[PDB]
Amino acid sequence: GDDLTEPKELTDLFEKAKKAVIDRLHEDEKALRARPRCTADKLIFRREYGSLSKDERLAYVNAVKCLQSKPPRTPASVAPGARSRFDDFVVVHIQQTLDIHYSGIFQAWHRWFVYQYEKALRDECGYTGYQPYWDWPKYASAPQDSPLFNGDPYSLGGNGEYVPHDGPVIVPPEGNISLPAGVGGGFVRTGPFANMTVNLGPVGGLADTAPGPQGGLGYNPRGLKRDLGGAMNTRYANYTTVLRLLTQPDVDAFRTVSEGVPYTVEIGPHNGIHYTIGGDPGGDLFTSPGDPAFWVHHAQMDRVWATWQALGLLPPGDPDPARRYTDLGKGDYAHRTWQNSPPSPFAELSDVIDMGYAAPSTTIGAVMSTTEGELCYFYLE
Ligand SMILES: *[C@@H]1O[C@H](CO)[C@@H](O[C@@H]2O[C@H](CO)[C@@H](O)[C@H](O)[C@H]2NC(C)=O)[C@H](O)[C@H]1NC(C)=O
Ligand SMILES: *[C@@H]1O[C@H](CO)[C@@H](O)[C@H](O)[C@H]1NC(C)=O
Ligand SMILES: *[C@@H]1O[C@H](CO)[C@@H](O)[C@H](O)[C@H]1NC(C)=O
Ligand SMILES: [Cu+2]
Ligand SMILES: [Cu+2]
Repeated sequence: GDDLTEPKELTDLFEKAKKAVIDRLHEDEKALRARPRCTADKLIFRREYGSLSKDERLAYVNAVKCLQSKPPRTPASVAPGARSRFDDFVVVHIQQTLDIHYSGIFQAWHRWFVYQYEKALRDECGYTGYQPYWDWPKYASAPQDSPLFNGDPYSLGGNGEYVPHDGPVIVPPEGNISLPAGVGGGFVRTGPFANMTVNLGPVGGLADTAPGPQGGLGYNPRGLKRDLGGAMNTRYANYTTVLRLLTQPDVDAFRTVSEGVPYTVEIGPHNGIHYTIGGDPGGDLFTSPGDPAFWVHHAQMDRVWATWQALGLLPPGDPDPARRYTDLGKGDYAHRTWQNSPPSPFAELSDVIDMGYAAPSTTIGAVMSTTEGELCYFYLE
């Protein structure tokens, strides 16, 4: 209804944000030349998956397949199940999952993760485009019918086949929250990732999968499963969710909407979309990058963060327009530990983003702006 229709208020926020980025890049380029790594000349825009041509979609799909057929950098002793460069990215996410969620590094870490995946597609696999994004609210009633997941030759593969199952149950550790099922739950049998082989994980057990060998870093080849449906997507990632997210006053409020409140009914669009993918390995937070769907999800997470950061450049807008480019927050998610359990120092801009064997490491500070450091991109509506 309301929540499944794109309000003009939201369309305007994306437009104001892109204009702020372009105006600021013009000025910054001139200031630097007067005495430049990113310019409005060099700026690329990541695109909405369904906006790409069939050829552009096919180029993306084939680059991903290429990365799944390139030999790994991860030593066999570190991850016996890593067979490919694609698996190298799964390995580092598995290794660091307990540190890089509900922590100060989460957004910066995942931004650089997506950038390094995109870079490997381009530099190692000859991809000529950029990482597309999953516009969550655009297909919320039926993501399995979208160009991302319709099972056509330009998709990332279809839904898992229907298998009767209950939605996931969140059990608070030392009341229970039952979430709605999608309309899949079995093996993906359509599109380019029909019968895709998943090598690593799961780290957790899933409904139909035992925890994988060597804590999910061993070799466990098995079919891709998904449980796409509108129930989780609609409930947790609609146009009202995105408008609420972009209108938050600071990073701690932003991330409370985005990442939810653990062991409550409000899981946020980040976990909402993870559960929307569901299946195997999407149901396992550790191994979630083992589904190509992960990357269009995290490109959207990055897009909403980068948009929100740019909205800070407007007149009040933040008094210090640099604030959203420097502020890692002061709340429960702003520390070097998951929800600050156990209590740990605040995340700092000087903190290392460790990409393990997958890719070069950097600092949080180096990735706070999509048009600074090595980064020169934004997003197109
Ligand atoms: C769109 O997303 C928002 C969450 O981002 C949903 O909001 C909540 O809905 C229930 C309504 O029954 C309330 O009890 C909660 O207080 C609301 N949560 C928040 C965080 O506002 C909204 O329901 C979603 N729309 C649809 C159609 O599911
Ligand atoms: C919560 O769910 C778990 C497993 O899903 C179950 O074993 C446990 O008993 C449940 N607790 C209650 C009070 O329902
Ligand atoms: C996928 O695997 C099934 C079950 O092994 C097989 O029968 C089917 O032909 C395969 N489909 C594709 C598109 O490869
Ligand atoms: Cu993650
Ligand atoms: Cu994630």
